[PDB]
Order: sequence, then C-alpha cells, then structure tokens
Amino acid sequence: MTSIHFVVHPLPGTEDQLNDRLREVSEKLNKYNLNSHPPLNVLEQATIKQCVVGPNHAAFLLEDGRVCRIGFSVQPDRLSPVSLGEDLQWWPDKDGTKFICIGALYSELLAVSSKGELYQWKWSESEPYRNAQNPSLHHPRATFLGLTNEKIVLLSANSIRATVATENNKVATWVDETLSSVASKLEHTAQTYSELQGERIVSLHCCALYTCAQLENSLYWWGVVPFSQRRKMLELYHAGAVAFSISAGIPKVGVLMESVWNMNDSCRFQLRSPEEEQWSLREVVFVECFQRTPKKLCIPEKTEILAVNVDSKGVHAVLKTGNWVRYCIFDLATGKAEQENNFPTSSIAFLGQNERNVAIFTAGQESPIILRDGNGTIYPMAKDCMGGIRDPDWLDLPPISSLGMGVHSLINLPANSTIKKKAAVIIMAVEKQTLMQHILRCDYEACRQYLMNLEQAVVLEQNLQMLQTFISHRCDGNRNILHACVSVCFPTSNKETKEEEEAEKDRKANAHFILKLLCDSVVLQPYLRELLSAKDARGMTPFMSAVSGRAYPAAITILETAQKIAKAEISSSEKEEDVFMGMVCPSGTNPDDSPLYVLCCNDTCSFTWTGAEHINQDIFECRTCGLLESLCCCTECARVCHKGHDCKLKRTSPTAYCDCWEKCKCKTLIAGQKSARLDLLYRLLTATNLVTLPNSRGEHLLLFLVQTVARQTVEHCQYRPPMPDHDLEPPRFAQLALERVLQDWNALKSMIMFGSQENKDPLSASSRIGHLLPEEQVYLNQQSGTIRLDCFTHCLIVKCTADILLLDTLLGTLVKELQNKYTPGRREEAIAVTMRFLRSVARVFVILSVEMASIPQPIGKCKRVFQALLPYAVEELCNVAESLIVPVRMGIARPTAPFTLASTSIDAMQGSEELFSVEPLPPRP
Ligand SMILES: [Zn+2]
Ligand SMILES: [Zn+2]
Ligand SMILES: [Zn+2]
Repeated sequence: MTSIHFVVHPLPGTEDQLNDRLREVSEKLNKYNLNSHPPLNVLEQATIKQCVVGPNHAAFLLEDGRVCRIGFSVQPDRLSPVSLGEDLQWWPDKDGTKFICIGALYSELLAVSSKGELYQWKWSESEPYRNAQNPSLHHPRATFLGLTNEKIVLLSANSIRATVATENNKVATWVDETLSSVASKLEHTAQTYSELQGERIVSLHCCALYTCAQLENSLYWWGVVPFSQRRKMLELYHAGAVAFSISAGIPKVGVLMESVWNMNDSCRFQLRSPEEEQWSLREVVFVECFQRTPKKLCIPEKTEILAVNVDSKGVHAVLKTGNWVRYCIFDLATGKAEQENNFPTSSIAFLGQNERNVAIFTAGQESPIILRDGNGTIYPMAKDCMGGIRDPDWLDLPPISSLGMGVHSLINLPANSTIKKKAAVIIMAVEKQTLMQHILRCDYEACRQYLMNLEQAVVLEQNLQMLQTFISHRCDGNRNILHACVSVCFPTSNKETKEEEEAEKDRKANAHFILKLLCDSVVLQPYLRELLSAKDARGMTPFMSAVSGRAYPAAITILETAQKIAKAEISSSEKEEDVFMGMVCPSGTNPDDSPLYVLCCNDTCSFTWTGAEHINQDIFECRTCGLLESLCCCTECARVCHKGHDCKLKRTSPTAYCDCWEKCKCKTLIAGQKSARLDLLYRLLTATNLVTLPNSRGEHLLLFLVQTVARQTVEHCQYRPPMPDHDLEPPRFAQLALERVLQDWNALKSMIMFGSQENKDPLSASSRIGHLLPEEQVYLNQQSGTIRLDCFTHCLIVKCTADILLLDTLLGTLVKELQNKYTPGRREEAIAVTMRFLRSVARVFVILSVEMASIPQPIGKCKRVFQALLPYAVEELCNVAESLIVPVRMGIARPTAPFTLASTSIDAMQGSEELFSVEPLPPRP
C-alpha cells in the first residue's frame, strides 16, 4: 500500500529549493499526522506501475493495465499546494485488453497494449478515439506510421514529440498535432537502421528536441542539433525562415522577417495561425542542420550502465566500473564525457539490495534532476563551491515505488505581478513502513503494541515471513530501524549544558524508551546482530553513529546490548572479540572514523565561547565550502567539520572568529552530556583495543591529546567571562582524557614503544619496504623510529607549562608497573619501556641544557623525572654522555659555526620547537 503526494517547484530554481520542498513533504509525513484525498484512496491499494503528467492532467498506469486520469490546478507558485478534481474516471475497457505502456503528449495520451495496439485519448474529449471505418484501428496516424503490421513495445513521450519502437529494431517518431503544419520534414516513419543492428535496444528516452536510444553496451542519439554546435554552422540567417518555440509552457510556430547578423540577441517572429512576439533565439529552432542519423556516444570500455535520462544540458548517465560508481554528463557537441563526478558516500550503499531501482528523473529543459538509488530512496544532489557533489543531508523518506513529474504553465497571470509563469508538478507514490514511521514519530505506545502483537502472532501462528521482510526495510542513506532510532536520539538544544554551568515536548525521552524497548525485545534477538553490524552510506554502525552524533546514552545502551549479545554466540570460530569488534568498529574502516578518536575530538566550537571578538587562534581554509578570503574556521571545525574536504592550514594567520556557520551547517555548536561522555571513554578504554591504532596523520591518541592540551592552554587564557548562542564556557575534556588515558598499561606502552618492529606507522618510509633488495631491507630494519616519541615528550615537558599532574600520573603508572611481581613478563617489559622513555627525556634535557646559558621549569621537570627513576636514569645519562664524548676523543668531529647562548627562556623554546616538532619522511607513492 502506497500514498500519493504532489510537489510544486516553480521555475527557474536551484536544487536547494527542490530539496526544501522534498523536506517539507518529509516533515508533513513525519510530525504533521497524515492527510490524503477522497478520490485517490482507490489508487492507494494497488501497485502503480507508471505515472505521467500532462499539461493539466495526470495519468496512472497500474499492474492490471487499468489507466486512470485526473485534473489539477496550481495557484501559488513563488516570487496542500494543489487543488484536485472532484471525480476520477477510468479508461473504457469493454474489450478487456490490458495495457503495457503509457505516455503523455500535449494534446493526447498514448497507450501501448499487450497486443501491439497504439491507443490515443484526447485531453479535451471525454472518450478515447475509435475509428468507425476500421474497428481494429485506434490511433489516427497508425496508418501513416505503418505500425499496423508490427507489435509495438517501447514508448517515449514528452511535451511536443514522441518516439516509439517495435521488436524488429524499427523506430519511428512524430510530433504533437498542434505542430502539424511543420510536421512534413521533422519526422520519419518506421525504418530499419543498420548501424543499430547487433544488439536489442533496451531503452528509449526523448528530450524536447532530440532523442536517445540506450542499447546493451552503447548509446546513440538523433534529432535536433543543439545550440552549442550552431556556432560552427554560423562561423548569419536570412529573412523568411519559419521556426517554432516552446516558451511559457505553450508550443507556437512563427515566421521570421528580419535579417539576422548576431545570433545572441532576441528576434521578433510574426505569429502563424494553426488553421508578432519577441522570442529569445536560444529557445527558437529554425526549421524552414538536423541530425537525421544516429550518432554514437563515447563511453569507456567494460563499463556497465545503470540509468539514462536526457534533457537540454545533455545525456545524464550512471556508470559502474568494477565495484565503483560514477555520475556522468555527456555533451552532444563532442560526444565525450563533459562532466565526471564521484559520489562522496560509499558505492556499496548506493548499489543497495537491487540494482534495478537506480533511476534518473527529469521533466524537460529547465527541470531539475531527481536520482533514485538501489534502495528506492532519493539521493539529494547539490553543487559545492568547486565542481563536485556536496555532502548529502538525508530527508528521512520512505522508498518511492513510482515517481513522475512534468512542466505546468499557470493561467491568467496579472500584468502587474512578478510571479514566475512556469512550475514543475511532481507526483510521488511513497511506500509505508509502519514501524519505521512509528519510530520516526516518537511514539512509545504504537511500538509497544506492534511488538506485543508480533510476539503474540509468533506465539500463536508461528509465522516469521513478515518479520524477515521487515528486517530488510531501509530508509535513506542505507539506514535500518536502529539507525533511525539513533538519528532520532540526537541532541538539539544546549539548555541542560547552559544550566549546569551555573555555580560550578517529550521526543527525547520517548526515543530513549523506544531504544530500550527494541534493545530488550525477546522476538528481535536472532536479528539484532545483523541489525547492529550494518553500515550506512557513511560506513558507520549505530554505535559509530551515536558517537559521531553526540548521542552518548544511546551509545552506552548499544555498547551494553552488544556486550550482552556477543557473549551468547561464540560457539564456533569468528570468536568473541571478532563479534564484538564487528558490532563496534569493523575492519576496513578509516582510522579517522574510530569511535575513540571521534569521541576524543568532539569539542565545543569556538564561536560558542567567543563572539565577534578577535582572539588569536589557528585558522583553517576550505576550498570546498568557500571559506577563502576572510571567512575562517576554528581547529575543532577542521577536525569534525570538513573531514573529507580540501582543508588546509594557513601560515599567515590574522585574528578571526570562526565564520563556519555562515557558509555551512557547523556540527559542533551543540555539546552533549559530559558525564555520559566520560563514562563512554571509561568503557571503551577497558573493553576494546582501539587506543593502539593511530589516525590518518600517523598520530597516537596520547600525542593528539597532549597537542590539544598544549594548544588549548595558550588559546583559552583570553576568555572574558560575562547568530548562534555564545554564552558557554571553553571546553575542558582533554585534560581529563589525558589523566584517564595515562592511567593505562596499553596506551602508555603503545606510545612509548612507537616506531619499533611490531608497530607500523602509515606515514613512514620504513613501513613499506617489502619490494626492495634484501640488503636495503636489512639496513632499514636495523634502526627504530623515535621522532613521534620525542615530539610527545617535548610537548609534555616544554609546551605544557601550566600543570604537573600528567607527569606524576605517568610516573605513578610506570612505578606501579615496575613493582608488579604478580604476572610473568611484566617487570622486564616495564623496564624496557622505562629505558625508552628515559632516553627521550635525556635527549630533550640535553638539547635544552645546551641551548640555555648559565632553574627553568622544563629543566626542573626533567630533574624531577630523573629523581623519580634514579637507578635507570643514571645509566642512561652515562650512555648519553658516552655517545656525546666519542667524537671528541677520536678526532672526527664535524666542523660547525659558533653561536650565542640564550639569556631568556622563550628563545630556547623557539629554537627547540623547530628541532622536535618535525615529521618522518613519507613513503614513495
Ligand atoms: Zn568544507
Ligand atoms: Zn568553529
Ligand atoms: Zn564548523
């Protein structure tokens, strides 16, 4: 059962207004109850195969061959939105013949039946045309087209022209009866093109001027030569020509009497009766330079083709190469790929369950493009400041069984109004998924009654076909019921976070109760593993979506549910850790999409604690979003925002105040619950192994946290206490995160033993050495890396001169693991970790002491570290001095220039910053 909806989109418009109309339909489905029409209720209980839109009428083709039509009127436009006709009447079918295809022209409605008969119905006439002389003949031009001796299959209809095709590779075309005067030389009857032989034509799509035929592995076009190729023809039109235009929703034929020299202007055409207007030459095609032969489009070899639709801009195609999907726009001037675009989401989620649901919908020249993916949902397309596809914002819509749109022209416009003349009318037959809509409407009672009814039905009749059909239910962006519940559970306001800072509807609660009800459901137990281990269009599980969307109690509930389910299904291989990591953070995942890393880098945006001020920050630039000249963004914007974009850091940074909300939707303006965030960090530290995996910049979590702390200490001291809200405190989470992570013998071990043999850094040249000579592999495997460890030690000691607690935390963890005579192998492991850390501390201390003249705070911190670990620091300092004194005694010292010492401490820090804050050599691409 499906429901019918009407969308009015005035022309000319952008994709943003169309997306706003689709969104308005989406919340009218979601939060505005339900509404329909009396005469369309009979259409709701059947599978509508095809919907077409005429000038003032709409036609529906069903599965059983019944065709119905209705009238409508659209008043408002732009500087229910439609009025429907009172009664619906059907096609007279006393002969009992079912119908296969329908199509809409301006003056007639076309039908193709199973017996190969073409039927024509006038819009003005209330009864379909039947010839009295020939009872077996029904189309008035069937004799002229010569289709009476061949069974007919494929139809394509548009505003003025129609193109039709048999089984015998015979294609014909004609124009509407309102242009019968110029219909002597623009058309052709059924030929047999030898160039199209070899493969059956699988689809035909007609534009307003030309038409296209898609075969099994080729594309051909024929018809009117486009306006871009008229430059070479005039590389200048004499008077006396006869032309036609389709402007303002009406087709008209005129005659020229001026001489034309420049073709970029507008010309005045004398009107011709069907038995004197100023028209632009871009919408005028001279008839009395026509591509009467099919021309092959250039496509790459071994590429499957999915959906073809044509318009004035060219040929729009979806191409599949291997396991990848491109979107292509072909220009008819050269026949090559004019525009090539890659989808910003995953291709696997775009392919969906079935590849036959991918389609492209358009209505004419200026009409927009609606793309339908493999799941039957709408993929919203928009253009960024560059020439790519913007990141899509999901509409939360059910899949569409049938979609059809057309161009309508408004009637009797006043002369003193700026209302646009033309619009597009879109008709949707959206499916209903009742528990999906119950989840999206935030109602606990309907979900509870549905689960109780399903449990009673399984207990009584033992039927699970409806349940296994409901498991495969999807929303937009490849989202299941759990994904929809998580997306509903996102925080919206900052009221609780605003009120907790002092002296220091019911949608959310119903959503949480719904999540608990589906988590503790008895009947949903054998499918919750497949529900939780599913990836959406961004490649995230519901736990990853709850972490990234700042829904922390939802992530806590999902984590307990995964821990409960995973312990009862070990049995065979693919064991407990494999099931748990499949549910939490699966393999083949980007390192910047880890739940621990994302949980660490979700901080409050800097406009929330700085208004229109001009404090000193770090300034990032996006090429994609348009933050180019004076528009800027804070560092948390570069972390959470702009993750797949072309975002860079500018060295010449003046003062700015995060102009990120002006150009895009900043995802960091709202802070979630702090206690649930710390509890999630506590649970993720002691249950997974996500802390030993670096991010896409090759940084450990400890290095990222200490760099965030060292940046925020400098940035947050210029906060003055009293369009988005700017009355919140600066974020304090990274200090507590460092204090918790440093109390762990996995993170400290992986940080200190970084760059060793059993630790791979993706941005190091020594990581990928398997294709080299064996001697070079020996020379590269002799050494070990200590760049990032030295950077971490320098950032902990020199750049963190506002706290001491992290150093005592690290020293306490080291001493506690050194005094552990309980588990085997712990003591020597802690000894080696202590040796590596003391080597790094000794190197930093030596550099700082050489740079200073004849105590500073970092030297005091190094002395405290040496005093807390005396019997090993003495030996490592002996080794450091021995290494320093070797080249003097052997007389092989490298000559250097003299330098002056440092009287103050800021210049020594400036000189040691350039020595330790470096990067290893990247591998060869
Ligand atoms: Zn951006
Ligand atoms: Zn920001
Ligand atoms: Zn931002």
